[PDB]
Amino acid sequence: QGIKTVYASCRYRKLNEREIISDRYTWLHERMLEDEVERVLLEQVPAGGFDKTRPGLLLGPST
Amino acid sequence: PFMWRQRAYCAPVPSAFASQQGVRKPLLRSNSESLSVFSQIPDGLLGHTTSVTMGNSDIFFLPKPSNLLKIALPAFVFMPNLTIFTRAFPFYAHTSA
Amino acid sequence: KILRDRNIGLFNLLQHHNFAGLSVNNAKLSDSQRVMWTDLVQGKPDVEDKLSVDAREMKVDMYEKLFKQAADLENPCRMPGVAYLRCLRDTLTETQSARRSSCL
Amino acid sequence: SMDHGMQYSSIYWETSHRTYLPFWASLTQKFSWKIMDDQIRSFLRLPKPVTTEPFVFSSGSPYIRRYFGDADISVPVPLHAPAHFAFVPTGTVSPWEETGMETGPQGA
Amino acid sequence: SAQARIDPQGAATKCVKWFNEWRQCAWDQEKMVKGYNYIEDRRARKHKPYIGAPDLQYS
Amino acid sequence: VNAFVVKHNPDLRLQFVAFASFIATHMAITKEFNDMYQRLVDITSLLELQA
Amino acid sequence: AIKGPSVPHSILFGVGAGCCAYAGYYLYRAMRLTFFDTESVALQSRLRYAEKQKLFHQELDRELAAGHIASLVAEYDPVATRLPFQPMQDRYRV
Amino acid sequence: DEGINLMKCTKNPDPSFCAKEFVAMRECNRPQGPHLVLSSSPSSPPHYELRPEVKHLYNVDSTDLGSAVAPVRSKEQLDRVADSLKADLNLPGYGHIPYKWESLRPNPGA
Amino acid sequence: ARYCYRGLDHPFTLNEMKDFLFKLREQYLVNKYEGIQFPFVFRQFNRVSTPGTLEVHTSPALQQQPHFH
Amino acid sequence: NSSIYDNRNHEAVRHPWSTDARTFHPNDNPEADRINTQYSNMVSDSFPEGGFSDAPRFSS
Amino acid sequence: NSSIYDNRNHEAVRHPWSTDARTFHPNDNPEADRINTQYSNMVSDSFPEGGFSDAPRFSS
Ligand SMILES: CCCCCCCCCCCCCCCCCC(=O)OC[C@H](COP(=O)([O-])OCC(O)COP(=O)([O-])OC[C@@H](COC(=O)CCCCCCCCCCCCCCCCC)OC(=O)CCCCCCCCCCCCCCCCC)OC(=O)CCCCCCCCCCCCCCCCC
Ligand SMILES: CCCCCCCCCCCCCCCCCC(=O)OC[C@H](COP(=O)([O-])OCC(O)COP(=O)([O-])OC[C@@H](COC(=O)CCCCCCCCCCCCCCCCC)OC(=O)CCCCCCCCCCCCCCCCC)OC(=O)CCCCCCCCCCCCCCCCC
Ligand SMILES: CCCCCCCCCCCCCCCCCC(=O)OC[C@H](COP(=O)([O-])OCC(O)COP(=O)([O-])OC[C@@H](COC(=O)CCCCCCCCCCCCCCCCC)OC(=O)CCCCCCCCCCCCCCCCC)OC(=O)CCCCCCCCCCCCCCCCC
Ligand SMILES: CCCCCCCC/C=C/CCCCCCCC(=O)OC[C@H](COP(=O)(O)OCCN)OC(=O)CCCCCCC/C=C/CCCCCCCC
Ligand SMILES: CCCCCCCCCCCCO[C@@H]1O[C@H](CO)[C@@H](O[C@H]2O[C@H](CO)[C@@H](O)[C@H](O)[C@H]2O)[C@H](O)[C@H]1O
Repeated sequence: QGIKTVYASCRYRKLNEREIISDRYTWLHERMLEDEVERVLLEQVPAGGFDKTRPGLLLGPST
Repeated sequence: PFMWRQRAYCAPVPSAFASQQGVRKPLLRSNSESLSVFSQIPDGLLGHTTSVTMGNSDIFFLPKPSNLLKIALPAFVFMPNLTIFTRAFPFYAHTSA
Repeated sequence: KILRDRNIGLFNLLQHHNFAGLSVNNAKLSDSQRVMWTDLVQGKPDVEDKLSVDAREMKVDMYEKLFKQAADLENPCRMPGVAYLRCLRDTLTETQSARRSSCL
Repeated sequence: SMDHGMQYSSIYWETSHRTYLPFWASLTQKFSWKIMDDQIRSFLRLPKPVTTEPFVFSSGSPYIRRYFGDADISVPVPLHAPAHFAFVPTGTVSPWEETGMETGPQGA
Repeated sequence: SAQARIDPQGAATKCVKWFNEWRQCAWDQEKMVKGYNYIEDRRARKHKPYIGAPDLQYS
Repeated sequence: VNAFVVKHNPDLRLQFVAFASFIATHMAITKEFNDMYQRLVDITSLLELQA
Repeated sequence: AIKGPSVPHSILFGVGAGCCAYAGYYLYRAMRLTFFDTESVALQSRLRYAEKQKLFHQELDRELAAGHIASLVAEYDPVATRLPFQPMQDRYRV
Repeated sequence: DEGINLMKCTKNPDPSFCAKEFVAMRECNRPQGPHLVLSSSPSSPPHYELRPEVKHLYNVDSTDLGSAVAPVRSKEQLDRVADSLKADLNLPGYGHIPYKWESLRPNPGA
Repeated sequence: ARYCYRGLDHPFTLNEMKDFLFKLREQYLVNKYEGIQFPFVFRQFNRVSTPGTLEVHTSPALQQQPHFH
Repeated sequence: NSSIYDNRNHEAVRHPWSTDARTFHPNDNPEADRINTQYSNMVSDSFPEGGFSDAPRFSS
Repeated sequence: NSSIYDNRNHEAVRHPWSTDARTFHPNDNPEADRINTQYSNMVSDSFPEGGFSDAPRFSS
C-alpha cells in the first residue's frame, strides 16, 4: 500500500497540474472566440461611432 | 421568471431599489442567495475542519485480585469450533446440543 | 406629485443598474452590446460568413442569453425570438443566402 | 428589554448520563496540522492552490479575489458593471388601476 | 394551487422547495454541458463498515 | 536514551524537573500554533457576523 | 546552568526535549506530505469545482433579480416626469 | 510574444501555473487593446491596473485593483483585520463568556 | 463531510438551510445583546446580572381579538 | 399573521385603510368523513372562496 | 399606551386614519440642574408643546 501510495501521490500531482492548465486553456479559448465576435461586431458600428447623447429610437412626441 | 410579485424569494434585496450605494461591492443582489451557504461568507477552512482530531481518553486498567476468589466462574463461547467436525459443520450447525 | 416622484425614482434606479430598453438611451453601453441590442430591436440578427463555426455558435449563444434575460415568458416576442435563434443554430453551417429562405 | 435576561429554564443533569471527559481534560488542548503543513509546503516549494492568484479563471466574467489578511480567506468579487436589458415597452401598464371595471379592450 | 395571487407569502413558503430544486438542476445541466469534474480521491480504508457487507457502486 | 538522561539528570528531583519543563515547552508551542489557527477562525466568525 | 547537573540544566534539558519532539513532528508531516498524500490534490480539485458552482449560482440569481426589475419598465411612464406646460425631455428615453 | 511565452511556460510551468501569461494573452487578443494590465514598478510587489478609458465598464472607484500576489501570513495583519471588523460591526457581546469550566487553568481545553 | 468527501454538490436540504440560518441568527443576537438567554436564544446560564430592586408583577391578560358571534 | 415566531400571530394584518379585524379561521379539527374531497370543498379549509373581507374603497 | 398591564405598552395609539407611529418619549433621566423650573420648561417633559403629530386630514 505504501508503494502504491507513493506512485499515486506523484501521479496526482502531475494530474493536478494538467487539470489546472487544461481548464485555463478552455477559458482562454472561449475568451478568444468572444474577442473574434467583438472584432466582427465593431465593423457594424457606423462611421463616427454612436450618438450617445440622443436615443437611438425616438418613439413618441415631446410637446 | 413568470410571477414576479408572487415570487419574493427570487427578487432583489431592498438595498437594490435604493439607487444609492479598489473594487466596489455589487449593486444588484437577489434573495435567492439566502439558499446558498458560501454565497457571502468565505469558503476558508472548508475542507480542513474535519481534520482537527482529538484522541480518546479511556484507560483499560483494572486490578485483578484472585486471592479473594476460590470458585470458578462461567464463561461464554464466542464462536463455534471449526477445528473439529469441519466437514460436517454446515450440516449439524442448525441442531441443538 | 406622486407619479412624478415615482417615475423619477424608477428612472434613477434603472440608470443606476444600467438598463437599456427599446429606446436605446444609454451612454454607458459597450459598442458591441449596443450593436447586438439594436440588431435585436431594429435590425436582423444574423451570423456572418467571415466567422468560424465556433464563433458563430458563440454569437448565437450570446444572442440567446441576452434575449432570454431581456424577455420573460409572459412576453409575446419571446417565442418568435427563441424560434429564430434556434433556426440560426440549426443553420450555422450555411451561408446567409441559404439561411434566409429557411429563417424568414 | 432583551439584554441581561434571567434564567428562564432550569439546568440539570439526568441520573447516570455520561460526560466523556477525564480528569486531565482541562490540560488537554487542541491542535491543527494546517500551519505546519503550510510552512512545509512553502519551504519545499510544493504545489500551491490557485487561491494564491487573485485572478479567477472559474468563470467567463472577470472576478478578482479580495483577501481578509490571509491567502486562505478570500472571496471573489466581480469587476463588470453589468448592462441589463428589457424587451418591454414603457407606459403600457398601470397596475394600481383596477382594469376589470373600465370599458375597453384593456379591460376585457 | 396555493392561491399566491391572494396569499403570496403563504404560497412562496410552499413553492420555494421547487425553486430550490430548479436552482440545483440548472447547475447540474451547466456542468453536464460544460464538462466540469473533479479529481476523486482514492477509496477509504473503511469504505465498507464490515467485510461481509456489499459495497454498492455509485456513479 | 536512558544513559543520556541519567548522565544529565541523575536524581529523581532533576528528572521530575526535566519532565515538567518538557511538558511546559510542548504546551507552549502547541499554544503558539493554536493561537494562529484561532486568529483564522476568529476572522471567519467575524465574517459570518458581518453576513 | 550550561553544563553542570543543576535545576537550570534540567530545565534546559526539558526545553531541548520539547523542541526535538516538535522537530520529529515536522519530519513526520514533511515525509507524509511529500510521499503519502492525495487528499490535498483531491480537495483542491473539489474546491475549484465549488468555486465554479458558486459563481454560476451567483450569476443566475443576479439574472433573475434583473428580470424582476425589467418587469417594471412597463410601469415606467416617462411622461409623468414632464412638468405642466413644459416640453418632455429626451433624457427620460422618449 | 505573448503566445510564445505562454506555450513555453505551460510545458515547464511556474507555481503560479502561468496565470499572468494567460491573462496577458487574453488581454492582448482584444481588438481595441488591453483593458487590464500589470503595472510596471520599482516597488517590490506588482499591481493589477485598469485603463482609464474603460473604467466606466467596471465597478471600481479607482484603477488599482490590488496586488497581483496574495498576502503573506502575518499575526499582525490578522490582528489588524480582526480589529477592523470588530470596530465596523460594533457588537456589545463579543468576547463575553457567561460560563467557564472551573479550573486553575485560565482557558480550559483551548 | 457531505461536499468534499462524499461528492454531493447539494448537501443541504431546505430544513438544513433553515437550521444553518437559525444558528447564524443566534450567533448575531448573542454578540449583539449581552446576556441574552433562553426565550430568545437557546441558552441558559446561572450567574446573571439583575438590577437590584427587582419588581414582580402579573402579566396582562391576553389581548381580546374580535371574533364572529 | 401565521408564524409562531411573530409577535402578532393569529392577528389580522394591518393596512393603511380601516378594515374589519375578524379573521378567517382555517379548519384545524376537521371531521373524519369529508365526503366531497374535491378542490372546491378543500380550498374552503384554508382560504375563503369569495376572497377576504379586507379590501379598500379609496376616497381618491 | 402607558400601562404595564397593557400588552401594547410603549406603542403608538391606533386610529382609523394613517398616522406616524414614532412616539413622544417623556424625560425619564433628566439632568440635575433644570435651570428653568417654570411650567413652560416642565411641560415639555410629559407633553409636546405643539401637540402630537397624530392629527387627521379627512378626505370627506
Ligand atoms: C454486579 C455485576 C458483576 C458482573 C460485572 C459485569 C460487567 C462485565 C463487563 C465490564 C464492565 C464494562 C461496562 C461498560 C463500561 C463503560 C462504562 C464506563 O466505563 O464509564 C462509566 C463511567 C462514566 O463516567 P463519565 O462521566 O462518562 O466520564 C468518563 C471519563 O472518561 C472517565 O471518568 P474519570 O476520568 O473522570 O474518573 C477517573 C477517576 C479515577 O481514576 C483512576 O482511579 C485511575 C486508575 C488508578 C487505579 C489504581 C490506583 C489505586 C489506588 C488505591 C490506593 C488507595 C489507598 C489505599 C486505602 C486502603 C483502604 C481502603 O479519576 C478521579 O477520580 C481522580 C483521580 C486522579 C488521580 C488518579 C491518578 C493517580 C493514581 C495514583 C494515586 C495517587 C494520588 C496522589 C494524590 C496527590 C498527592 C500529591 O466512567 C467512570 O466513571 C470511570 C470511573 C469509574 C470508577 C468506578 C469506581 C469503582 C471501581 C471498582 C470497580 C469494581 C472493582 C472490582 C474488584 C477489583 C478492585 C478491588
Ligand atoms: C511515566 C512514564 C514516563 C513517560 C515519559 C514520556 C516523556 C518521554 C517522551 C515520550 C512522549 C510520548 C510521545 C508519544 C507520541 C506523541 C504524542 C502523540 O501520539 O500524538 C498523536 C499524533 C497523531 O498524529 P496524527 O497525524 O494527528 O493522527 C494519527 C493517525 O494515525 C493518522 O491517521 P492516518 O490514516 O493518516 O495514519 C497514518 C499513520 C500510518 O502509520 C502506518 O501506516 C504504520 C505505522 C508504522 C508501522 C510499522 C511498519 C514498519 C515500517 C516502519 C519502521 C519503523 C520501525 C523501524 C524499523 C527499522 C527497519 C526499517 O501514520 C502514523 O501515525 C505514524 C506514527 C509515527 C510512528 C513512527 C514514529 C516512531 C515510533 C517510535 C517512537 C517511540 C517513542 C518512545 C517514547 C518513550 C516512551 C517511554 O502523533 C504524531 O504526531 C505522530 C508521531 C510523530 C513522531 C513524534 C516523535 C517525537 C515526539 C516524541 C518524543 C520522543 C521520541 C524520541 C525518539 C525515539 C526514537 C524513535
Ligand atoms: C479518605 C480517602 C482520601 C481522601 C483524600 C482524597 C483526595 C486527595 C486530593 C486532595 C487534594 C485536592 C485538591 C484540593 C485543593 C483545592 C482544589 C480543589 O478542590 O479542586 C478539586 C475539586 C474541585 O474541582 P473544581 O471545583 O473544578 O476546582 C478546580 C479543579 O478541581 C482543579 O483545576 P483543574 O480542573 O484544571 O485540574 C484538572 C486536573 C489537574 O490535575 C491533574 O491533572 C493530575 C491530578 C492527579 C495527580 C496524580 C498523582 C501524582 C502521581 C505522581 C507520582 C507518580 C509516581 C509515584 C506514585 C505511583 C503510583 C503508585 O485534574 C485534577 O485537578 C483532578 C483533581 C482531583 C480531585 C480529587 C479527586 C478525589 C475526590 C475525593 C475522593 C473521595 C474518596 C472517598 C472519601 C471517603 C471518606 C469518607 O475538589 C475536590 O476534589 C474535593 C476533594 C475533597 C476531599 C474529600 C476528602 C474526604 C473527606 C470526607 C468528607 C466527608 C464529606 C464528603 C461527602 C461524602 C462523605 C461520605
Ligand atoms: C499548565 C502547566 C503545566 C505544567 C506541567 C505540570 C505537569 C502536568 C502534566 C500533565 C500531563 C502529563 C502527561 C504526560 C504525557 C504527555 C505526553 C504528551 O504530551 O503527548 C501529547 C499527548 C496528546 O497528543 P495529541 O494531542 O493527540 O497530538 C499532539 C501532536 N502535537 O498528550 C496527552 O495525551 C495528554 C493526556 C495523556 C496523559 C494523561 C496521563 C494521566 C494523567 C496523570 C499524570 C499527571 C501528572 C501531573 C500532575 C502534577 C503532579 C505530578
Ligand atoms: C521521527 C521519526 C518520524 C517517522 C515518521 C513516519 C512516517 C509515517 C507516515 C505514514 C503515513 C501513511 O498515511 C496513510 O497511508 C495510507 C496508505 O499507506 C494512505 O492510504 C490509505 O487511505 C487513503 C484514503 O483514505 C487511500 O490511499 C487508501 O484507501 C489507503 O491506502 C492513507 O490515506 C494515509 O493516511
